Amino acid sequence: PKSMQCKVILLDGSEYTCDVEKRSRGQVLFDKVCEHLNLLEKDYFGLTYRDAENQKNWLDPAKEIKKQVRSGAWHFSFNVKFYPPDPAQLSEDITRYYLCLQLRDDIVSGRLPCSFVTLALLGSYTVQSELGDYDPDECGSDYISEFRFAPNHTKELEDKVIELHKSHRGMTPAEAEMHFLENAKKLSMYGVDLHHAKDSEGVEIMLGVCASGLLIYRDRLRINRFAWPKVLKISYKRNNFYIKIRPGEFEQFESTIGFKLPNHRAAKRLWKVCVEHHTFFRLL
Ligand SMILES: CC1(C)CN(c2ncccc2F)C[C@@H]1O
Repeated sequence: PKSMQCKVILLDGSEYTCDVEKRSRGQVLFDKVCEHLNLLEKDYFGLTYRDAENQKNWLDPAKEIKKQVRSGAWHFSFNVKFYPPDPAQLSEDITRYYLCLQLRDDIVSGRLPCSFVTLALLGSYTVQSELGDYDPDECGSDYISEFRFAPNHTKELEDKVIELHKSHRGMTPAEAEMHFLENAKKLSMYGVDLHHAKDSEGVEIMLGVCASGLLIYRDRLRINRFAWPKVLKISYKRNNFYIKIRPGEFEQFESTIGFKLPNHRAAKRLWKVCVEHHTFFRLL
């Protein structure tokens, strides 16, 4: 029974290696990674892989791995797929811990924009969880942490992390991680998956997929929002993605809204993540 070597980048930046039978479904690999991580609340998470042009796709746990990675290497990342709108309602601390690791990379990568003060507050809770109580011995007036906190580190930001870290004396790691999450969950781009597109007039927009629905960011005009319960059908055709905005009160007809994506694969990818979010965030 022939087995393929899998390499998975974990949210701590380390590499997990395992083997699965070459005809394995994505769930087989995901179960092995989640067991390695002691993760029970697995529904929020998934595996990604970089495609024949370094774009990230979700590995579908119900489909053969080989029919997804196709000609590419069996190399994956472990990631949050569905960002819980209220992380305090997760059953296990270790789930919150992995969500913190994902958010820390969302912040350093700049996918999750963050004010100076929130960068320093989030950083202060991470230091508290990892190192425990502030120690002056591990920090002179010239201290720079090993912790990556932000897309662009400054001495001012390092100083503000230390100032806030001093305020958290006696805080336990689960407690610090919950405070991290209480702040992060409020950020306007928390759990927003952004996709480049054009409106029906060729004007560049971003479409954001998240728990609360689909976001249109036209930038120069406004930000339109479609709560999932106002969305009846999602579809793609060629390079186009369409959303049927259910007819409101006393309106005769449903309404359909169309977008142009970079290529057909980018339309299919946006359709699949919307369908998955619609399903997941209907069951809350
Ligand atoms: C500053 C934003 C929130 C908006 N945005 C846009 N990018 C290109 C075209 C149009 C846009 F709206 C990037 C980011 O998501």
